[PDB]
Amino acid sequence: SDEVRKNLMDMFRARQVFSEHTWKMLLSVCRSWAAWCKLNNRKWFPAEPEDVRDYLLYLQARGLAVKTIQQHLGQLNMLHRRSGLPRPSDSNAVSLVMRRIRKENVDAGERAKQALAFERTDFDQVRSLMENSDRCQDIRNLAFLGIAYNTLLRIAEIARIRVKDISRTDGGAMLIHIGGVEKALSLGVTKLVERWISVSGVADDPNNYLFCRVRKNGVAAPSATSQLSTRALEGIFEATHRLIYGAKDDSGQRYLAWSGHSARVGAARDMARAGVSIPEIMQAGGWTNVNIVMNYIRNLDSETGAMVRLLEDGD
Amino acid sequence: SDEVRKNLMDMFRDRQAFSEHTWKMLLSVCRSWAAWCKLNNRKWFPAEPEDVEDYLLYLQARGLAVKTIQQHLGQLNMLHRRSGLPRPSDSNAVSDVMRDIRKENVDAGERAKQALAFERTDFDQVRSLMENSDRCQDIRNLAFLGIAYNTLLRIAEIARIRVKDISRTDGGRMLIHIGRGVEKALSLGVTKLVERWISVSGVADDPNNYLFCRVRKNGVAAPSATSQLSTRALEGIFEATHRLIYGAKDDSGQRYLAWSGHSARVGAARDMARAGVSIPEIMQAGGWTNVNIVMNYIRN
DNA sequence: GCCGCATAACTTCGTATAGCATACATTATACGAAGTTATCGCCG
DNA sequence: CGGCGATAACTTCGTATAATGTATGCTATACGAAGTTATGCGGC
Repeated sequence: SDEVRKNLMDMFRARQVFSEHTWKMLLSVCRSWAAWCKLNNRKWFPAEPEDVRDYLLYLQARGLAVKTIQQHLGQLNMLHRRSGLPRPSDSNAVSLVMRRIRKENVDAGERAKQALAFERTDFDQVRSLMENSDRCQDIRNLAFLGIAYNTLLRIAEIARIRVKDISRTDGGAMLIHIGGVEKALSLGVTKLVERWISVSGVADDPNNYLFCRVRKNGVAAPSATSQLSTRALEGIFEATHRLIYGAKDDSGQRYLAWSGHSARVGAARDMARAGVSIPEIMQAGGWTNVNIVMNYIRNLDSETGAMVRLLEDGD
Repeated sequence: SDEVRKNLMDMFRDRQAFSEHTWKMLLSVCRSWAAWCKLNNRKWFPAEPEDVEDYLLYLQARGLAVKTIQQHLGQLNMLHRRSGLPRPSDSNAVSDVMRDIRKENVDAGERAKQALAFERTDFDQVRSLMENSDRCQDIRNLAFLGIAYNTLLRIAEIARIRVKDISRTDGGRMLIHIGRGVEKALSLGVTKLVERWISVSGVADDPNNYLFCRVRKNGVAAPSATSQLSTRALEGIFEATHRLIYGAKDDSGQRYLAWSGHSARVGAARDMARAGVSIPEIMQAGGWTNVNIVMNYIRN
């Protein structure tokens, strides 16, 4: 440990700093390698292409997702470059191994996984159910869900939202500007969020964040700083899935329940089935032209084939 | 030439997989390079970045398309790689020249050219013209075209099609499963057309056998249990019919002076775009991944 | 009115996995041409 | 009379140009889990 700690501090003395995810993951990798390499009683710091290859094949016996391994290799080349060692690990052995394990895993026919959608029908059902709720937590949560299903923001960005951002206007319509884009909230959900705001008294200071901690007492306490409890919001999605359905399946699989994506996905598919003009959608999404969108669209019934009819028809 | 044969067989040593197209084009690039390099009396096998520079300058003096010059560069990289030599031609000079000549070529403002469209209206016209025709080879060609405009594929895909592929159903509708795959449907009038072809020809009694097989100047057809690779001949059909609706080609020698294998697919695509409907599901049925090319079929 | 200590909400960590902009690597097309084939023409 | 001439109807080849694909350097995320706080629920 102290070896990697020291080496990473010596790198940090270059005063380059990664993303926190980046640096985290990097250190994790360094741990993993040094531990396996010591287990094989090989020098942990200086790599060897046959030792790296053996490691890689050990990982393949571990059954890891190829992408992971690839990521490992990337990390290693990164370390070389930024250490000033040969950025590429010796490509013949490395690339031949990569090609082998790539093709061998592709031959499994495995898929890049997709989060389950959250439907508009589910949203309407949970609205009908929770609208009866007197619990301010339930009011807040339904308001949050309505906001999400309108705006489809990044979860961290909806967590970022701060009362100085928010404005509302005729009909009770509400508008929120963020770095710089303003999005509009439709009248009924402006009234719902007003109910939340007024009942909680949360964030009377516009510095303060719209959603704030609520104790088991049922008491909100405002915060002048972000709670960042995105894991808690994910727990909300779990709870609501565990309300419309039971607990998660015992398979230990991912995507066994709704996730912060799932609403985004759902509304995207809803717009696709509505068939509204595509560039409109992409502009509203702030979105690069992306076949991801079409992988959404991919999962839809539209296969009418009318041209056979029109050929037979039209006469 | 035999020197080039020896040289390329030598480098072909350390054999590795290619498409036949890829190996053909590789060998053609090697021909061009070896001829040029011998003309320059330079070492044929080892590269030098100043030699690559001079070669590229010569290719620019020939005014070849920058895409093809780049492709040659690519091929050179390839041969280094697979022979075990350094992939990159020394990048800073190479890249700088690349960029500069790229800019200079884009400064020409040239267009991506597009094949001559074909319409339902054209189909109607040619059908009205040829429906009187007794020649079974004409019935063959027309049946072929009516399928193509129903299905709008690669020419290779339609070539593959085998009588075992084909079935027909209620209303006399006919369905064909193709690729790994998709089943497509044939509209009634062209069903009757293709049935006339099949019944008159007697072709492919075994469903192994292909729907279209050779004709003879005798006015005779010979069935084939094997793919005949008609496709170039099918292009000849497209050209012949173009030379029926019009005279000979212009002497400009340009591409897209007449209908091409694209022409039916692109045509029906624009037809649907003018119908203005079903964008994603029709793109699905044609199998395109979303691309600006689709837009420039649609754009007008 | 203090000790016990709970459920709950929340922080942090681990690791297995998913996004994506770009350069340049792999496959196909469009075309003019040479070369085939076997079948009929038909001399006198 | 049946040869070669000529053909239809076809195939293999060489040229130049595009369409198609992906992996690379950097980012963020899904789900379990231990651990944390805390104050309020329970007793006498």
